Amino acid sequence: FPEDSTFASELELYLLRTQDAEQTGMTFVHQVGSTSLPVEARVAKVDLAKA
Amino acid sequence: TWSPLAFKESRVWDEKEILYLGRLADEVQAGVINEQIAESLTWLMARMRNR
Repeated sequence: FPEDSTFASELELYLLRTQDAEQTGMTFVHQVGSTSLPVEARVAKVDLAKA
Repeated sequence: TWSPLAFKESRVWDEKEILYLGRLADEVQAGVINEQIAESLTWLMARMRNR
């Protein structure tokens, strides 16, 4: 435990957790001369923490 | 004949307020009571005027 110094009494650590949407998925297979089809919807999440 | 009157009062601050005193919005260090003493100083200045 290397020592450290501060001027204030209480110590608050606020952690911000982040689950970004993972770049997954393969490009859809189609035949030349066709209208394309769209991609799915993905989710990202943010949670926090107090200590 | 004539004889005056005397008017004195005290005001103290204990250790727990003079050490633990920040603010509400910010993460300010403990040196706030040195600013808050001046308020009671000028308040006793203005309170001796009211007698």
